[PDB]
Amino acid sequence: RPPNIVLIFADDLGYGDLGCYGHPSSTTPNLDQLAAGGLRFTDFYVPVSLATPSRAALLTGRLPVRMGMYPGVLVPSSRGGLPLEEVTVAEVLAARGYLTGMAGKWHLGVGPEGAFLPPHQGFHRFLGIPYSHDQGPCQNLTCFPPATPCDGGCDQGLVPIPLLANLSVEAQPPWLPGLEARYMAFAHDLMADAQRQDRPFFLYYASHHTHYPQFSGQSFAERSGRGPFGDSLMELDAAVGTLMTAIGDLGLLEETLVIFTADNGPETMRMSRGGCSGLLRCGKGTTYEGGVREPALAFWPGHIAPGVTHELASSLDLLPTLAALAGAPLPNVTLDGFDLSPLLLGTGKSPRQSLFFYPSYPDEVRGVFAVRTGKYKAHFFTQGSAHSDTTADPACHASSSLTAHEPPLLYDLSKDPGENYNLLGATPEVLQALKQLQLLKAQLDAAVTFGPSQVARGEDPALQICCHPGCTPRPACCHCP
Amino acid sequence: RPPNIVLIFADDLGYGDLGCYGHPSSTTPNLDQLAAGGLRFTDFYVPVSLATPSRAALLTGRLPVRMGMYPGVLVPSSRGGLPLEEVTVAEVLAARGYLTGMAGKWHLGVGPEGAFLPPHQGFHRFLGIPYSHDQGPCQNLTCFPPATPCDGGCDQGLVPIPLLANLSVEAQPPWLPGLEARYMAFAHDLMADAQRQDRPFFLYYASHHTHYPQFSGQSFAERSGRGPFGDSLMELDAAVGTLMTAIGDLGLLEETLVIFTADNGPETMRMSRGGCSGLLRCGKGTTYEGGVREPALAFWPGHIAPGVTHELASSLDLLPTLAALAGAPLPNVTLDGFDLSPLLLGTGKSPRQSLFFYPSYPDEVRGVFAVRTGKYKAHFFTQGSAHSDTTADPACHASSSLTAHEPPLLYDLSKDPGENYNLLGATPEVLQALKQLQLLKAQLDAAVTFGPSQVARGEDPALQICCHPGCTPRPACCHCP
Ligand SMILES: *[C@H]1O[C@H](CO)[C@@H](O[C@H]2O[C@H](CO)[C@@H](O)[C@H](O)[C@H]2NC(C)=O)[C@H](O)[C@H]1NC(C)=O
Ligand SMILES: *[C@H]1O[C@H](CO)[C@@H](O[C@H]2O[C@H](CO)[C@@H](O)[C@H](O)[C@H]2NC(C)=O)[C@H](O)[C@H]1NC(C)=O
Ligand SMILES: O=[N+]([O-])c1ccc(O)c(OS(=O)(=O)O)c1
Ligand SMILES: O=[N+]([O-])c1ccc(O)c(OS(=O)(=O)O)c1
Ligand SMILES: [Mg+2]
Ligand SMILES: [Mg+2]
Repeated sequence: RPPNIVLIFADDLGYGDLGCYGHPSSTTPNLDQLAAGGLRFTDFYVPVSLATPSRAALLTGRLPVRMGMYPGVLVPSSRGGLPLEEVTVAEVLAARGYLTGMAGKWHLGVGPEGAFLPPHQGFHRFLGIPYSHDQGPCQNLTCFPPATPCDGGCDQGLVPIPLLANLSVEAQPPWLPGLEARYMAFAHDLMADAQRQDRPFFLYYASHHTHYPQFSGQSFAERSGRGPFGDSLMELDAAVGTLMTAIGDLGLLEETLVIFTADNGPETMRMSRGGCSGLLRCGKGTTYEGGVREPALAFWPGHIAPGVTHELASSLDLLPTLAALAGAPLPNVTLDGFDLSPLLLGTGKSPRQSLFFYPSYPDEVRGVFAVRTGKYKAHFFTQGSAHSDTTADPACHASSSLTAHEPPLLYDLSKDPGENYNLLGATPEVLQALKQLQLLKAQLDAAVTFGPSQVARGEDPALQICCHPGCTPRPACCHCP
Repeated sequence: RPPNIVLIFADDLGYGDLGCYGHPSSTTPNLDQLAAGGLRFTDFYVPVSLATPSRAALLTGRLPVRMGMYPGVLVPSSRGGLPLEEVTVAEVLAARGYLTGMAGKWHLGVGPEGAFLPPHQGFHRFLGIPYSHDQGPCQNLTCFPPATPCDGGCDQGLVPIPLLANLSVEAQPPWLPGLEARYMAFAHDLMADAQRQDRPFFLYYASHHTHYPQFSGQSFAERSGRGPFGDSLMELDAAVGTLMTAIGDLGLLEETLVIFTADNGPETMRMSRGGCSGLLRCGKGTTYEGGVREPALAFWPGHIAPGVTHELASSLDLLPTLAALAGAPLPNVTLDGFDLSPLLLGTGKSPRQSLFFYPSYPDEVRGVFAVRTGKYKAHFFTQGSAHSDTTADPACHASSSLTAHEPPLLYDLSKDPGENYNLLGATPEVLQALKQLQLLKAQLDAAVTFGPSQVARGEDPALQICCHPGCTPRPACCHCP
């Protein structure tokens, strides 16, 4: 009975990048087709605009400060990881009998002997890279075949990026023009195996598109008419078209819920090789709408009727909604999301009225940076980020430093989604929205205690995955293409 | 045989305002439905981002400097107007037997005894206001029923806005909450009368939405969830839904070509009561993409198949395309547009490769400000405008004065439609695009001679339309509600 679930999570992709979200040149026909027969959200959100914290929140339904996933993101030498006691969505569904799989980016920790890798967090199967694909040297990697090298080099002084099958290194580094196809093959097998055993499957496809450095297989190199960023988005979109074909071919259309979102807004510091937040302001690394408001699509023919909703939804609501849909029980922990099955099924409204946004570097003295309630969003603190530099808006740059606002900056996102016109720069609707927003911020700051930072437990170069264990010299001996 | 034609032209509406162009809160379901069964253009343009010059170019297929429609816009006391010797599209179709009508904004001149009004330029029927609805006092007008007054007062010291039936004043001023409906009634009658006489009709519906001051009838007041700007856009959209119903009811679906565009980009100086250029830069009054790149839809079931094109098209191409479609002959004048029927019918590509943009205040020493060819756009001069003030981009403000660029600022609009990354800030594709762009600018500047300015022929307060001719005191005695 429980539907099969496929969760596609893109990387560094903005609200204005899909064709269906208005981009003038992107090529995304499969995603456009899913929107046209599915529910397109205009107001869906992640609570923190960086990969690690966002990935933690999506898999646990909890604000990332609760389990220490701050500040910044994890790196290959990190000792820390998402604690093994947090219950992931994967555990929740596995315990109700789903065959569960993950392909692609994890970024939730590696640890001493791979203790934090996915196999330990509820996934039966895993094929991917344990952190972003740019966290290792890439000046010699090919990003576009036959031999266009990746641009800029990526991180130096580290082992090459490992492609892992469960806990074993399959390739180091992998060939980027074919990674995707490896991931579609793995998915195809997970589906079939599950059909075979009469069991519901759960696929978590964390794609590398459209994170720097851009890359694609040869059918897309130079065919999107938006350069490398388009080519990489176009391959992502073709991958979605492949999952939907596989779902067709096994007669699983009406029994599969397919969700598409992305972890955080665009990295505009990659300029024309990064994504686009459309009308929204700034991008990745900030708490402006461009960093935390993502594209989101839900498709389940015969269950979700085609349309557009404006209701509030978050990545935080994913665990509890999917649990409900699977008749799986909720962990016995404080959860920060809700079940949105009534909104999906068209029988109710979203129960979500408020959203809370933390910065990349949060702290317990300042607490939440911004809050949305209804149509009103207040910013109590503002800051730009080097991930959102290079555009003409000075508030997005790294040089717009941390600034306190009291009274907060207050926007009406139904008329001013661009966040340009501070409404306190008076009215009774406004004044009542102000008092609610301040009381929600002070209630959340007083009730959440920050879990001890995983990121500050430090780095140890010995934790890098090495294809040729014990080899020498480290790290360049670690490699098995 | 010739199809019936309905040209809907909106006012001050941006590229990111329709739901189908990505806006998160606008409500435009009829327009979204026309896009879903029609051709949606991602790269359609007007050559000048102000009402008068844009309206002239659309009706004549000629760059507005050729017939003197600069600088700025005409005002109620203007002696000048679009010369009576220019051939409009309306003349062209009337001569092939179309019954032709216009409802709404004209802004192409009034003149001594209404010499420039529409009845003299090929329209058989006319119901509307001869210039924008804000060109007269509005501190006492109702914008939203039952008694919400228009905001800010509009222009002072002038006669109230006249609603005209051909050359006679029907109301002065008209009641804004019902103007629209008057215009749908007139349209409905034009259609029916033409069906009756077995003749093809041509309707030019120049709506007042979404120009300041915003207004709507009671079914839309406060129902769009985007405030007054949404309410006004929502009424516009409901009007489109009414024309399409009338077309249904007379069995004229497959025989009517329906086109939707807008004259110029958004007036962001009205802030949350003005429109949104989406990812594009700046708006009304500039030569950035946000001022000149508009939404555009073409719908003709059984002739135009549903889709999205990225080909180049301009408002300038409208006369010659519609002539071709009607088997009407072209005037014997130099035209600056082309026939895009092959692109509409799906048998050819657009023949347009280049676009030329003039500023609101052009001059023969500086010539064209920007040129697009292929995917490359060069700006030879840049300037902000008080119509595009109040956003965070400093290049859009009135204080960014006229600046020459040599080498020009050069953008790749397929990867950088936001116009952020100057490519000369080297490569052979770039260098060849540069040499083409400079040669196109110098060829057009050398070949176009500016027609003598109509706007500088001056003003005469005696040219104001007065409901009670000879009354006194002028202008406040002029009024007949
Ligand atoms: C590593 O781990 C999983 C689980 O052990 C491997 O398991 C699957 O492999 C085969 C099917 O592909 C079968 O031998 C097993 O039944 C199957 N196990 C389960 C629980 O499904 C898997 O191949 C490896 N991970 C992947 C796909 O890389
Ligand atoms: C004013 O001018 C036109 C043309 O004279 C008027 O003409 C139309 O009015 C009636 C139908 O609505 C008929 O009496 C005429 O046949 C018809 N003329 C043509 C050529 O169609 C019209 O009513 C006035 N304009 C409008 C609609 O306001
Ligand atoms: O924030 N960072 O320091 C950072 C570093 C490397 C990434 O590759 C990255 O992108 S992220 O992993 O998607 O957040 C972010
Ligand atoms: O540019 N102007 O000076 C101007 C004046 C009044 C308008 O109402 C206006 O808007 S316009 O008529 O759409 O261009 C523009
Ligand atoms: Mg990311
Ligand atoms: Mg206008």
